[PDB]
Amino acid sequence: DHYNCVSSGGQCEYSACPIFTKIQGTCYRGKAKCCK
Repeated sequence: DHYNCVSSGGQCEYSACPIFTKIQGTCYRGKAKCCK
């Protein structure tokens, strides 16, 4: 979720993860990806 994604160094993103990161979990009631 948003809290855990931010706490663990990820970024919540609605669209493709920024370069050199990838999906690992979700944010925003499941509508976004946690990119790490």
